[PDB]
Amino acid sequence: KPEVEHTHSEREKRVSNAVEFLLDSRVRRTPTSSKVHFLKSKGLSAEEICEAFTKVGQPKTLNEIKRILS
Repeated sequence: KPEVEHTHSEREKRVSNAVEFLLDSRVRRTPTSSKVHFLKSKGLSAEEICEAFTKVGQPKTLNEIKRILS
């Protein structure tokens, strides 16, 4: 196949893992930093984490995510 993009199914599934994890009641009670650090360690990118957060009803900018990861 002509590789025009990256495997979006892989990205989509990573975001899926994040959205499910972020929407966890107990995780809703943990700090944002803990959420972000864990998702990153799950193989997600900052952009993907930013999206997953917005998916769970937490609109974070990419700047926040990179900041929290640094």
